[PDB]
Amino acid sequence: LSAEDKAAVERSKMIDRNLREDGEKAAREVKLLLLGAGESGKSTIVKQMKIIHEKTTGIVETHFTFKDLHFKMFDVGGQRSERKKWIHCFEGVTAIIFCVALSDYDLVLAEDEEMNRMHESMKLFDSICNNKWFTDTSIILFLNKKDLFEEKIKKSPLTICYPEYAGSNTYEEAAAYIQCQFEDLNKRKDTKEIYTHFTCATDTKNVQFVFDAVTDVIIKNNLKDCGLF
Amino acid sequence: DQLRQEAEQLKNQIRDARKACADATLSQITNNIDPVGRIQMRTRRTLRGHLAKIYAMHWGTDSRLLVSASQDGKLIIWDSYTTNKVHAIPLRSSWVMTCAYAPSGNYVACGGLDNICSIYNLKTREGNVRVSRELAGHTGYLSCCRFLDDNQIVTSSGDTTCALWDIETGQQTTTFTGHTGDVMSLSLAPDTRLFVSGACDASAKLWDVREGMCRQTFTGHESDINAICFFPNGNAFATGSDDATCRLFDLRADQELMTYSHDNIICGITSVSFSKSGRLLLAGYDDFNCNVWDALKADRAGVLAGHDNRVSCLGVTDDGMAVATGSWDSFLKIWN
Amino acid sequence: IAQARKLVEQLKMEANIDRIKVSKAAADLMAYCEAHAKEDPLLTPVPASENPFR
Amino acid sequence: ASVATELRCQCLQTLQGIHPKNIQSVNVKSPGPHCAQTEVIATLKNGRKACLNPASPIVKKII
Amino acid sequence: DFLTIFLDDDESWNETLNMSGYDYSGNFSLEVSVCEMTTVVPYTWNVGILSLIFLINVLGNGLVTYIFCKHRSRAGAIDILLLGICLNSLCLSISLLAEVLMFLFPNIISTGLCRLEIFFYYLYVYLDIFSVVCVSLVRYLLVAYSTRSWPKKQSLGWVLTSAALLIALVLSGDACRHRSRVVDPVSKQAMCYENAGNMTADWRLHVRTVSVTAGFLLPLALLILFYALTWCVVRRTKLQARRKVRGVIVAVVLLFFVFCFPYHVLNLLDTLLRRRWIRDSCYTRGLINVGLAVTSLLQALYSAVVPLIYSCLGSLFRQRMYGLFQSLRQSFM
Repeated sequence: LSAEDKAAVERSKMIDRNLREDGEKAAREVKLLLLGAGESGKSTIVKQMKIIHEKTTGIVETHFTFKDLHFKMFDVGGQRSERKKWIHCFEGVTAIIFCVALSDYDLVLAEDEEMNRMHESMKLFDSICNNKWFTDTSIILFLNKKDLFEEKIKKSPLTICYPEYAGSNTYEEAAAYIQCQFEDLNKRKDTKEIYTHFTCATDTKNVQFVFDAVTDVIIKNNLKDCGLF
Repeated sequence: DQLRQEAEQLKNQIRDARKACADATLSQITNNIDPVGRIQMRTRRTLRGHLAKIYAMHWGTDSRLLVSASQDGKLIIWDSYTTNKVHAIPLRSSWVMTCAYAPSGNYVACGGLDNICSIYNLKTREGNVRVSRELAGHTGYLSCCRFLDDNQIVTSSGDTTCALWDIETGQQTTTFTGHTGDVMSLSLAPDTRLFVSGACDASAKLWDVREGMCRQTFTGHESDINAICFFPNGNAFATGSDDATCRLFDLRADQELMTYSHDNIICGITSVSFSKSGRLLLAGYDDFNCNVWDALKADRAGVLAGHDNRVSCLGVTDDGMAVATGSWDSFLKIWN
Repeated sequence: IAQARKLVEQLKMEANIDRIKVSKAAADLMAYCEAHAKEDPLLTPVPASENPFR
Repeated sequence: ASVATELRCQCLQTLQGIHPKNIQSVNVKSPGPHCAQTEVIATLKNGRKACLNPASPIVKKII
Repeated sequence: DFLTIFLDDDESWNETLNMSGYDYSGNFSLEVSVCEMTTVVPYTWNVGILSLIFLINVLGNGLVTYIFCKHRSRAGAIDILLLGICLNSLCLSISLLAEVLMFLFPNIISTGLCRLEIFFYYLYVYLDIFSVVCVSLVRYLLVAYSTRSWPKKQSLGWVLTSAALLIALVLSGDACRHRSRVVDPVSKQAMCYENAGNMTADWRLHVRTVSVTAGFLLPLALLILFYALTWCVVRRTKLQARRKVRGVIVAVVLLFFVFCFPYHVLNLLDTLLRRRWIRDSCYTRGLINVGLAVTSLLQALYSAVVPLIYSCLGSLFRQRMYGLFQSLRQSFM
C-alpha cells in the first residue's frame, strides 16, 4: 500500500508467471540417462538417434525430436569422480538407456586381471537397477553388435561365459539366454519394467523403440498421478 | 624406496606431540555454566517458487537478500523481509550444486556437474543479469565456491583440488593440492587469509590463501565430510559427515575438542552453521529435520522440523536474527 | 616415488608447527562465548518489534 | 431426512351390500394429499371395519 | 376438515335410514378392507442413524481436506474435484439442523422449513453423483492425450466442479419445489410432505422419474463409457500394473451400482403398488415402508464416504496417510 513498493510486487508476479510458464514447458520433454560399459556402443547409439535440435567435460546433452516429442539424453562418461555423490541428481529421469555390447563374452578388460567383460556389465547393471534412487525408473536395454555375435557364436562356444548352458550354439537360444540373464537381475519384477532390444546397425528402428517405451512410461506416470493404482 | 618408512614415524611424532598437550577436555570444563535451556523457533516466512530440489543457498552480506539454486535451471534472488523475487537467472546447465553471494552486493557464482564456475553481474548498466565470466579448468564437478573479494574467488571441486581464481583474467592464480578424495565442502576465515576444506577421504585441511600450502590436517571422522563451518572467533571450526555426527576442531591446539552425536540419529549431516555468538551449532540432516546443539556442552537444545524431503542448505544471517533452511521440495523456510 | 617425498615434506612442514594447551583454548572459547552472549538474537531471543520478520 | 414417510388410502377394497340395522358405527374422512377420493370407514359389528361404496348415487345420496 | 356423526340406530339414524330398506345381499364374512397400524420405521431411528452417518462423513472429509491442504502445491484436477465433493458436510449439517430442532420442537413446523430440510438433503445426495463422472472424464483425458499439458491444469478441475455444482443445484431446486406442511389425518400431527393440491400424485412420479433417469442411468452410462475407453487405451501397453487398474475401475463402478440401485428399485416397487399393479394387502405396505427408509439410509451412507474410498484406492494418498500416522505416533505419545 505504498508508492515505491508497488514496483516490487508486480515485478515478483512477472517473475513468478515467467517461472510458471517455463516450468510446464520442461515437463513436456523426455529426459533420458545413458549408461554403458567402457566400450559398448554408446557413441553409435548417439549417432543413430540423429541429433536434430541444437576441462570442458561432464554432461553431454543431445536434443532431438521424433513425432512431436523432444528428447534430451544425458551421457555421463567424463565424470570419473565418485558415483554416489552425484547419482541422485538424476532421480526424476524418464528412463535409462543402458547399452551392452553382445560381442563381449570372449574378451577381458584392459585392466588385465582376467574377468569377463559381460560379467562386469552385468555387475554394473545390477548395481544400477537395484538402487534407492531408481526404484520405479524403467530401463531400456540395448544389445548392440548382433552382427559380430554371429561370427563368434559358431567357433567360440558360449561356455566361456555362463558355464551352465544347455548347448544349442546358434544365434537363437543364445541371445535369448543373455537377455534372460540380464533381466533376471531385477529385484522388483512386479513393479519395474525392462524393455530389451537387439540393435546391431539397424536404421530408424532404435528411436522408434525408445519412443514406444517412453509412451508407456508417460502413461504409467499419468496413471499414478490420477489415482488409479 | 623406503622414505615411506620416514612417514608413519613423523605421524607418530605428531601424535606424540598431540597427547601431552591434552591437559583437560572441553567437556570437563563448561560444567559450571548453566545450559541454554530449550530453544523454540518459529517459521516466520516460507519462500516458494522453485520447481525442483534446492541444492544451495547463500545470504546477503548485510541481510534481507538471499540467493538459491535448484536443479531446474533457475537461480532465484529473494528479499526475505517480504516474499518478493528480486531476480531470476536462467542457467545454461541445469545440474548445479553450489551458489555464492559476493560480499559487495553485485555478483553471483554458480557451478555444478559441468565443471564450469559461472560469475554473473547483478547490477549492470542495463538491469539485465549477464554472464560476466565463465571460469574453466576443473576436471570434476564443482562442489563449493566462495567469494574472497569482488575480483577473486575460491573454488573446490571433485577434481580433488582447490583453486584460487582471478575473475578479470579468468586464470587459476593458485592451485591447492593434497587431498586424496573429492573436496566436498569449503569454508573461509573471517579475515579471508585462511580457509578450510573438507574432503571425501574423511579429512579436513587448513590452507593458506597467500602462500598456497597446506598447514594442518584434521582427521577423526569415519565417512565423507559433507559440510564445514568456521567459528566466529576464527580459531576453531566444525565439520559434519556421513557418520550422523558433527565434530569441533581447534586450530591452535591442533586437536579435536568435542563430538556432537546422539542416538536415534543415523541419517547423516548435509549442512552445518554457527550462531552469531558461537554457542549454538545448527545442523541439517537427511532425516528431514534440523537440530540445534549447545556447542559448549553437546546437548540438543532444539529441533527445527517442518521439512519433508531433506535439508540440503542451511545458513545464518550476519546479525544472527534468522536461520534459513532449504529442502529437497523446492521450499526455503526462515526461522526466528 | 616423488609423491612420497612431497608427502614427507608436507608432514615436516606440519610438524614444524607450535601448539598451545587445550585448557587455554577452552578458556578462550568460553571468553568469546560469554563476552558476546547479549548480542546474539538467537541465544538470547529478541522481541518481535526488534524482529524485522515479526 | 424424512423421505420414507407415505400416506396411503385406508380402504383396500370397496364392498357393496349395504345392510340396514347391520351397522354398529360409521366414520367419514376427507380428501387431501393422503388420498384423493373420499373414503368411508364403518364398523358393521364388533370391531371389524368395512368400507361402503364411494358411489354417490347410493351412499352419498343418503348423506 | 374431516367429520362424522354416529348413526346410533335411534329413531333418527342421523342420515334417515329407517325409512329406506333397499336390499341386502347374502352372508359375507372377513374380507378385511381398512388398513391401519402398519409397521413403519420409528422416526427416532432415522435421526439416530443419520447422526453417526454425518459424523463419519465429516471425519472422512476433514481427513481428506487436511492432506490436500498440506500438499497443495502439487495438486491436479482430480484432487480439485475430490475436494469439491468435500462440500457435503456443510450441506448435511443444515439438513440435520431444522430436523433435529424440528424433532425436539414440534411447534416449529413450517412450510419454509420443510423445503430447506429437503433441498440440502437432495443437494448432498446429488453432488457426488455428478462429481464422479467428471473424475472419470479427467481420468480418460489423462490417458488418451498423455503427451499434452492442458489435462493437468487445475482450472479444468475448478470448471468441472463448478459445472457439477450447477447441475446438482438445478436438480435439487427442481425436485424440492413442492414440499410443504401437511397435517396427518389419522393422528392430527403436522409433518412435511408433498402437497401439489389436486394433482399431488403426478408430482411423485416426476420427481422419481427425474431421480432415476437423470440421477442413476445417465451417470452410469457415462461412467461405463469413459472407463471402457480408458481400458481400451491402457490395455495395449506393456505395463505391469494392468490388472491393478482393472480392480479399481470395476470396484468403483460396482460400488456405485450396488449402493445406488436398491433405492431406485424400491420406488418402482411402490409406484406399481400405488397404480394397482400388485395386489394390495396390509402386509405388503409395511415391507415397502421399511425398505424405503433402509435404502435411503444406504444411499446416504454411500454418499458420505465417496472421497475417503476414492483417495484410499490410490497409492500416493495411502503413502501420505502412512507418513501422517508415523508422525502422529512418533510424537503425541
